[PDB]
Amino acid sequence: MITIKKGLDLPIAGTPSQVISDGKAIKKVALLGEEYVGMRPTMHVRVGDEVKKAQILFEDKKNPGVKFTSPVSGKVVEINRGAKRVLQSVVIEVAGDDQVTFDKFEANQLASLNRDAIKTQLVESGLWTAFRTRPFSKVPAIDSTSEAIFVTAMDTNPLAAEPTVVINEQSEAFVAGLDVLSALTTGKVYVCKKGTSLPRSQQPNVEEHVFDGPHPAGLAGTHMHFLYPVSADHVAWSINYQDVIAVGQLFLTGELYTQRVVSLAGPVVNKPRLVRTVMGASLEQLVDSEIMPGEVRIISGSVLSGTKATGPHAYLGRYHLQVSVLREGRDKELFGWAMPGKNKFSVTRSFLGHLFKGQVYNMTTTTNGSDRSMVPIGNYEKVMPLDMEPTLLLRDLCAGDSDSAVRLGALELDEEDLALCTFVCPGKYEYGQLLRECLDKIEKEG
Amino acid sequence: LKKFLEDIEHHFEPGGKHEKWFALYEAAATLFYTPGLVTKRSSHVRDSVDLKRIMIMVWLAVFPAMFWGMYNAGGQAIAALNHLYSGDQLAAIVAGNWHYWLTEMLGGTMSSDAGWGSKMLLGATYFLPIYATVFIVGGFWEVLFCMVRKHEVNEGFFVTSILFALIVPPTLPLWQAALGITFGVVVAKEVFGGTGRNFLNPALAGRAFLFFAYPAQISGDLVWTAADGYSGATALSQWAQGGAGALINNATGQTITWMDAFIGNIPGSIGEVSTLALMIGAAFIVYMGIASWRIIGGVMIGMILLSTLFNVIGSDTNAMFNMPWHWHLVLGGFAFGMFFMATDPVSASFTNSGKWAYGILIGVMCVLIRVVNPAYPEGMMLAILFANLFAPLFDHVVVERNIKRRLARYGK
Amino acid sequence: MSTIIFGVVMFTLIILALVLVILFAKSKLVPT
Amino acid sequence: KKSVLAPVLDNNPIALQVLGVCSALAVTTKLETAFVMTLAVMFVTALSNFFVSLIRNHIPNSVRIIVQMAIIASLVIVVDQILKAYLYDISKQLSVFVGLIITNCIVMGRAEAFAMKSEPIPSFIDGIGNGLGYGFVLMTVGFFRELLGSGKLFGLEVLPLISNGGWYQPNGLMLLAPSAFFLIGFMIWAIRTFKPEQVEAK
Amino acid sequence: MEHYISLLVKSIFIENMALSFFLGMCTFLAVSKKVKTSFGLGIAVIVVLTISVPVNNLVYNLVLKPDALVEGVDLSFLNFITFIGVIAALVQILEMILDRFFPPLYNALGIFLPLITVNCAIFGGVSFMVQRDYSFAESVVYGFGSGVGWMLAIVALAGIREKMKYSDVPPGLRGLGITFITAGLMALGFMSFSGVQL
Amino acid sequence: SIKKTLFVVIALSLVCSIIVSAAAVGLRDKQKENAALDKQSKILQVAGIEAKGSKQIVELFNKSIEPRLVDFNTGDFVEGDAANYDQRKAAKEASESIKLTAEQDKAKIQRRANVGVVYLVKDGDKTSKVILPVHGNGLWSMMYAFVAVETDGNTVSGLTYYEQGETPGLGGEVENPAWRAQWVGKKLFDENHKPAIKIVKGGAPQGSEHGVDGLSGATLTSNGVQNTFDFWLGDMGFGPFLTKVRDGGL
Ligand SMILES: Cc1cc2nc3c(=O)[nH]c(=O)nc-3n(C[C@H](O)[C@H](O)[C@H](O)CO)c2cc1C
Ligand SMILES: COC1=C(OC)C(=O)C(CC=C(C)C)=C(C)C1=O
Ligand code: FES
Repeated sequence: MITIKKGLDLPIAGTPSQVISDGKAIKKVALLGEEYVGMRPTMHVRVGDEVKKAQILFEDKKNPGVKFTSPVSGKVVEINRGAKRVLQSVVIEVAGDDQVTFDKFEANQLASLNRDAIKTQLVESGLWTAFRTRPFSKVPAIDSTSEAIFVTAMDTNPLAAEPTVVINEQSEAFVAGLDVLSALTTGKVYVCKKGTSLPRSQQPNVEEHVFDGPHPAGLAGTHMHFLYPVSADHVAWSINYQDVIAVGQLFLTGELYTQRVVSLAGPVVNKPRLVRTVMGASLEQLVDSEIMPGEVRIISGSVLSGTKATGPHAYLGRYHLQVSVLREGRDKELFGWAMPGKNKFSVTRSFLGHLFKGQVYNMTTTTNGSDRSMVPIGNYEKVMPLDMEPTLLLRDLCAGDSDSAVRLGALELDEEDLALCTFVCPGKYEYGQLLRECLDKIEKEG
Repeated sequence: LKKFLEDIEHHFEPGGKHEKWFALYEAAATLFYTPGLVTKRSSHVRDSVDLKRIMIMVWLAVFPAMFWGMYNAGGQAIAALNHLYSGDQLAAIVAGNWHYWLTEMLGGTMSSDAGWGSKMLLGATYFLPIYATVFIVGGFWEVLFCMVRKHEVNEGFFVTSILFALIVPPTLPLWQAALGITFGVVVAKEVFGGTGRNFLNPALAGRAFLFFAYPAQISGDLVWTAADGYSGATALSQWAQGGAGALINNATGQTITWMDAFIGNIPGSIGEVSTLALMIGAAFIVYMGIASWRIIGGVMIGMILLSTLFNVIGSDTNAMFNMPWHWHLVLGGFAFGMFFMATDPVSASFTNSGKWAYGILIGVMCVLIRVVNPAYPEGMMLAILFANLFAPLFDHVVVERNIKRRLARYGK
Repeated sequence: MSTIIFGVVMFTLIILALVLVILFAKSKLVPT
Repeated sequence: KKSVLAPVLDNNPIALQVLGVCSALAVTTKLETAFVMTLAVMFVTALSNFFVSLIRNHIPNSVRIIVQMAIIASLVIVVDQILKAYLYDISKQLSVFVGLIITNCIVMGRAEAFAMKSEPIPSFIDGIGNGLGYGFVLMTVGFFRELLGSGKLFGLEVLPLISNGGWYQPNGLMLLAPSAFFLIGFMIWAIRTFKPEQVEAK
Repeated sequence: MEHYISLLVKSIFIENMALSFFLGMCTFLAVSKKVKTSFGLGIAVIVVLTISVPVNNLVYNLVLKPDALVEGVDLSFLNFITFIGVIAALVQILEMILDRFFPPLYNALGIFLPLITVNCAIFGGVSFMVQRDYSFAESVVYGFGSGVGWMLAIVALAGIREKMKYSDVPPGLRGLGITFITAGLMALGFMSFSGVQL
Repeated sequence: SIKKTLFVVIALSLVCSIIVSAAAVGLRDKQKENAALDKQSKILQVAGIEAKGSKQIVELFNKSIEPRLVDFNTGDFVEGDAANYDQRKAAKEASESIKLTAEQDKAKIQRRANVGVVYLVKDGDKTSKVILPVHGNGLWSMMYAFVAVETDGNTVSGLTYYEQGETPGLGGEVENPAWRAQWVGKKLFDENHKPAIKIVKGGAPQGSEHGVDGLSGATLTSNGVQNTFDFWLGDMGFGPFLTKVRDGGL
């Protein structure tokens, strides 16, 4: 067991009820083009074309051979593009049940499958995009291998769904997916979980490691730092538990499995709960009739690291397993910065809120201040559990010094790994965007 | 108020007739009301703490020291005046100095039986003009630099101005105070880009300017008690002359006990005398997590070790060798610098290991300058400025060790 | 004028010794 | 003519080339030492460039530095002997920095970069020009340091000191080294404000 | 050992060559961009200064000082040419030695030797040694201590300038101008030792 | 190559050496007189003699001032080349100086030359004043002064600090003419012939034979001045010499 001490669990009101229920009927889904790092799409579809389930929609120029396939069967209704014609989303209206089928095997022979056969089926089905590399959080090249595949069987994000409930419903698919991963990896498979019991694979190279503590104990970046440190020459892959279930269903039934269980939660959700949905489901339709009145922000993913689901981005992300809804915090308070703050949450002890340990907060999207320079009062060290110097690493990101950031461990990090640093920053810096710019510069010169 | 700020907002936005004053407008509008801004990217929620509250807590943490300092400055001045003059001679002195007859005009008294109200009022007449001059002159430089570079005025000047005003003699001329704050704000802070981008403590850099440019008004036996014609040494100077037995308050004829120095019944800088008042203020900001207890712990470790070493070595000529650690704590500006000036996060080290070394260096340097430097009775300002130069070096040592661990895959 | 003659000789000899040392060092160290 | 005035502002040795800094900090406490040091550097630099260019076609490359420093040191020795004989008071104030003219980066910088590849007469002009730019900084820094630190210019009282029944309190820091760093830095800020082409890129 | 230890501490902090005598500022301000580059240059200054000062002390006492060779003959006017000549020779010899037998040392120290061949810090230290009339043992301690103090100052400046990657210096002061101000603020801190009669 | 290299080096060295040697030897005599005239001008100033031109300084110094060697231990004159004696250099040599103990070293000089040099200011053929060079450690550096004493051996005729490194506003006031004027008329010794000159902190009484006002805000430098006169008027300094002077010497 690995115990995490440094970190922060946000006590935001509206925690989901850990019971799975049927969601709203979803009439259209989409694939977000901006959520894939370094993806340059070559469109294989046009508006009005009818696509089958698991049919390729667009291909990646910078990552040859990777296919992004439709999650449902229907008709392409719109191809949203933004500044510089960047692919925002490809929206498909659900109509029909046509699909593309693949080879199916038995649970006994899954661990003995050839690696090239496994890669071929994953790439063709479009499920290869579930893997993300570390560093750079990109979809792995189809001809590359990894000695470490990390399964995120836990989630410490605020308002996150409990993985135990979902995995117990799909125990056979979860174990089958682990066997496929065991044959796929050249090294080991790290199933990172909490102390709760989970279905176990019988393969000797699949190892369960227990992580305890607050956020970010559940992030794949934390798990890699403590089990398989990553660098330029040591690349690891990560995949979440629900995608592992999809891998098991793919090799057991020969059909792409696009069902998802997402937690719908937040202060303005009337009944926070787990709802069954589909990949890329429209968040406008999913959240319909679920929210209290007023101006609210719908977030694909967690409040700490998620996409503002508005307009062409109002669809469930590829790697997101929750939907968060918050009020927009536009209120101006007279001397609000000088108030005692009985209902204000902070990592510091400058407010009366910390004196009430059992308090939950109706957090809004307010910034709680203006943008300023960094003044290191030591907040970053209280939420960073990795063996890094957070303050000096963050200054390098602000300064744009990519070479120094790499030496300080920027290659081991993702945007979500710096979400807590962004949260507790007195200067209101957004370190996720700064890190990605540094990572993009590193890849460009490599 | 809120409606007026919203209505005039368009005047200071680009294209308005008051665009060049946009920096001033945001400094005032955001002062009263929160900006009311929502997040734009990931981490859609934010911590409630911001720079304004951090700076205002430190600014409030020195209020107990400020109020006692005005009370102590008046008490020292009144006691010395009645020690020197009496009757008509005292009346002539009161009429000849505007500090004295302003106190008597506002209902106060300069007599030996003056209450705490008169003593604090007399101290106020010496401190408020200094604080007003420092605030106005320093604020002009802060606004001018922000207007030229087209940036919003970052917080932190309220802390700098009040700390600078509390570390100067009560008799400091106003024009020197204007020059001192100008050097600290412009040369030490603004040419580097403002708050969070400098390496040297701005308030102590301004005090170092006055220390070396005009040493006659910031040292000696004529500047620490605000009584005209009164010459009196302080505890650090007296101990350097004759040790513990020389601690005698000539204004009253009583020996300076340890409790007198701890409470703050001694002459010196305005806001440094009361160690108890500084402890109360420091406890609040240390508990809030604003001030670093690692730096404070390091300063105490450095002071205790080196002072004990001097006591063990001993000296038959230098009386400063036999001063214990607890006398070092309650004398001079050691407590003020340790609690509110060594803890400046921008000037200090950025690593926890570096903070311990940063604090130890300050504590060692302060005792060293007190003992083995005969020119200066105190060295807290010099110790902190010296340690600001090596604060980045401590961080470099720490990170290089961290990089070596990373290159070994943390032991794989 | 003994001081002048001594100054002229020592000035030349000091420089000559330095030049010869550098030339000898360069010939015995720098590869060719 | 332009070669004479070019190293004054466009190509200043101290403000741009970062040469000759050591003497600029030390000797600028007074105008008399700053003026004498200006003439000495200008005298040595011009003659060293002139003599080096004369023998530039015969200097062995193995001992090139030794040959150059033999000329530079010899000129400085003569300057030192003359200063002791006719300006003994100023020479005593200059202390070791009279000898440090040999190691002044301006003297060797121009001898190697220019005198080795130029005719003697242009080399003499180049040495005079760089001395003027070096002296321009020294006199400008020396003016403020002496006026604000003593109220005097060349020893002549301009601001009556309070100690002598006047009204001006001299600034002690102007007589201390840190003021020389500040004045030069702000002087560079002024030069590059009117000469934006000299601004270093970020 | 107290006399030598006192001299060593005096040459490092009390009389730091860079921030109390301000010699070698040209390389001090220029090469201080990076800590590792400054650290390499500082070691090279230590080695040259630790060798040059004792050698010039032997030359001055045996040859150049009055009544050294012939009574009544004073050759002290040859001090300037002799001191720089020795320094210029030893620095070049070290380049020929390090580049030949110790390629790792040539990368670590040899690449910085041409910069400090005629640097003011070496010549100033020799001149101060002659003025103070040190012995041979004191020359070794003074030479080593002066280099360590010089190395300490430039490395400290290098760490400050690396920290200043986050600064927002105005364009007019960017580069050389802000470096002068930085070194001036460092001089203030080192004045803490002024007045210590060690 | 080698022949050309050596020929150029030798020819260059010879030309440079001849110019350097000629300049050093030709100017040497003028160099040493400049050092002398600098100190001679200072001694004339403290003695109260007006001299402006360099020639005027030389003629007045030869006419009015006669340097003489004095042995500190015995107080008697010693025959020697007084005009060329270097007391500072003799103080640093073990064979011509004594190391002082902690009790004796009041002025913190750590050494004292065996024989010093005094300057007898003579008006014609009769000595009128004696110039005593004294030095003592200040706050920042050693401070060197000339004190002019009347033929009675007790009355100070003038004081002049000619080499000090104290702070100009605090400690550098030893060169202030107003402060120097206070020393005129003061008595060095009491009726018991003990050293009795006192630097009074906070200002000496206006009517005082031994009190001199201390430097304002410069107690440490004032202590250095007080220690300087305590040592040099004691038995280790000009004590025995001034005892013989007041008995009817000179
Ligand atoms: C705990 C704390 C201590 C501070 N101490 C000082 C100080 O001693 N002097 C000062 O000028 N500013 C001080 N500041 C304000 C500010 O952080 C400082 O001026 C930075 O150097 C601005 O870049 C302090 C701020 C905090 C939060
Ligand atoms: C305490 O925090 C602070 C402010 O508001 C709370 C300020 O307005 C300002 C701005 C002040 C002026 C004079 C523009 C500063 C500097 C500050 O530190
Ligand atoms: S002038 Fe001294 S190192 Fe260049």
